[PDB]
Amino acid sequence: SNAIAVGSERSADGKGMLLANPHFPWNGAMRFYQMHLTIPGRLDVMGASLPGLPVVNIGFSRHLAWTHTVDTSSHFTLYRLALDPKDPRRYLVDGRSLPLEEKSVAIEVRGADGKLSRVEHKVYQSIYGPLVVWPGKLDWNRSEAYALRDANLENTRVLQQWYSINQASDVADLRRRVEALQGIPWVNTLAADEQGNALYMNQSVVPYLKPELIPACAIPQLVAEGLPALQGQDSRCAWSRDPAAAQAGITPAAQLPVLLRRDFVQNSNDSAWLTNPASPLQGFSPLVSQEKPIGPRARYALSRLQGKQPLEAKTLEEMVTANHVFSADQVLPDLLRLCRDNQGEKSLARACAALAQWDRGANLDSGSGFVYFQRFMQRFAELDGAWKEPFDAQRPLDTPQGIALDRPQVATQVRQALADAAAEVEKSGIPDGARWGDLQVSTRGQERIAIPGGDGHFGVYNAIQSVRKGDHLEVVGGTSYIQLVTFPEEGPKARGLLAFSQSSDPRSPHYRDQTELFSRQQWQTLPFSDRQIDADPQLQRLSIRE
Amino acid sequence: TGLAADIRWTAYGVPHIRAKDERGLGYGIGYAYARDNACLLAEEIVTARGERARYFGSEGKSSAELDNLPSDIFYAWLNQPEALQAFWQAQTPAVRQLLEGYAAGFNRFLREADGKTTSCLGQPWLRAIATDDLLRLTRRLLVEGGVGQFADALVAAAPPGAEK
Ligand SMILES: CCCCCCCCCC(=O)CC(=O)O
Repeated sequence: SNAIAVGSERSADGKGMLLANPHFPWNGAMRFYQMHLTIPGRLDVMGASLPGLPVVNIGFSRHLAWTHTVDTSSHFTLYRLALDPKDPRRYLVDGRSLPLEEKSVAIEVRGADGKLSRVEHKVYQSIYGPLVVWPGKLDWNRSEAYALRDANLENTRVLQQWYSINQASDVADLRRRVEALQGIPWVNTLAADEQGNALYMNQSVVPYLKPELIPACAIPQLVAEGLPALQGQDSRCAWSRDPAAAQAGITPAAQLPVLLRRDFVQNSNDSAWLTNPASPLQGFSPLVSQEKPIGPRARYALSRLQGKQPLEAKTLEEMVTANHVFSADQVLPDLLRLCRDNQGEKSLARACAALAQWDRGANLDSGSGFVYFQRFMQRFAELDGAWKEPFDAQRPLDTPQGIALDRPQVATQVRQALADAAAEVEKSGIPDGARWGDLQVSTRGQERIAIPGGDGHFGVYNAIQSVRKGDHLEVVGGTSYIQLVTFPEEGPKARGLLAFSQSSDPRSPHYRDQTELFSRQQWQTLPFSDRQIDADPQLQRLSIRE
Repeated sequence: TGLAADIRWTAYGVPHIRAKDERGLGYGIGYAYARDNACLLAEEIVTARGERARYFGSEGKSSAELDNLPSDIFYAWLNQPEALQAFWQAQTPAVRQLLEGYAAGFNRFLREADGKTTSCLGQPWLRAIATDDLLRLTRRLLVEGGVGQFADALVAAAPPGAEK
């Protein structure tokens, strides 16, 4: 997901502006749906929501627009259990042997004969939560097991929280409402208001441990690998209680990252750290936010956002619709140098030609160079010390950069990687004349619609994830609900689309209508005022009661 | 009863729901959503109820790409009656009303559906929903940043035997 909030110091009109570009599945339980909700006099909000929720999840109102992105904070902890040496179904806390709880569930299964059979399954639970097994990493043997405590199991506040957000007036009010309730499960919140405030909040439900406890309570080897793992044999490693937290054992709102500015804030699923590089967010718990290298989507955004020039709505729109493969900026110049250095090699000819002719985009008309670049990058990712300039904490926006072609070892391995990538592309069906939009599609009935965009890991802001299905790459997730909001005098101006269309049902008039528009990158008005709604020549109305 | 909504749809089938209270508002939402996505909600509710294997057998998967039986075990564990009731008891009157209205509006559409925009008409899993079903969906989403990512791992957790 991407989000950019622009404030009065940087917007072309001196007001607030928000780009909402969540990246989510194109099917299933997290498929966004647009709606506008009004209880005249006290609620008036429009945006998109997840299936089954009677609230707007990402949206806007008279003076406010807000969106979300998945955060890097931990929303659970694993607990390594020290098992009772006499009994692997018992575990030690402060040297005392406790029994695991056994909770049985029964499931009905429809068989080959069409009849139902009952299957009973035992779920083992500790004081922390259920046990979990990852064969070969988190086993349950005679020495140890792992339990999982999910902080959001106790978050009964989630629906109240979005309904409260739906009622928020401005950025200050939004912040109060989110900090008060702490019902946001696992996302950041970014927002802008008419007055020109830009807000970032890493305000979610996060397990709390006091600073002093972390060194002895963490499992060093597992934390090093990014897993929130704690010592489950010591009662002192229970989540800490703070009276200020809305829920026992979660981090109080005062200790979670918030940035309130008048220039910009952004996030593309990295930590709070470089939300705005002019004001780095630092000194938080490792469970909350760490100073880790930013992904290419954020690096791209920051390359467009930093500086003095006013940001227009069009600027933010085009950051999505350009389909720029930003990872190519770090790698492709040197790759092309290697290409020119090896013109005699027939195993590289097709790859090097395609890469040279490539517009560095994931547009419908982008050449096969994108496909070659993808397969190369997948192998490049696996190489050791191949960056000319490795990541520099002092230069977190401009590193890593370039290929260490200096090194004979790197040059060899990079050439081999390109050779291997070229072989894979050519082993596939795709002729070199084929363009990206000939490959990446979304199926609608028996037909296909070409879809622009590419994987977020390649730095395409318009992130689209696809899988091979039949002869094409079938879109599974990515750019979904798009909302670009500004605040001119008359009322909020919202522009966007729902990429996969309103209805998942092939019979619906609204099964592929916006998908055709997404293919052509033609965003539309999201009508909010009664004037806008009434101006729509497709307007239909139904009143219902029972 | 006490359920009433006014719905306007603009281009692309975007609903604009107007009502005097949360019950009415939910009524309009559930109805409009069902018009577009009744089958999708029905399927995800079967998932969140832990009933995939019951309707579809053990060879299929959920839309989260989990095997039906492990998925069912996970959701039966997650959405036990005591968990749903505690969750409900903790809801504000406004949220309860939104959910009550949503269920009623979805069900209203189902009563009237003739297949115009509903491809799964006549399937046994397309059926009236309850507020508990909406709680099941909510809880499923709630844990997507936590224990939901360990659904297979939870199902796989069994104590060791006598092995060397
Ligand atoms: C009951 C749990 C509700 C959680 C809703 C999740 C918020 C919706 C916005 C996003 O998800 C943004 C994203 O896709 O990254």
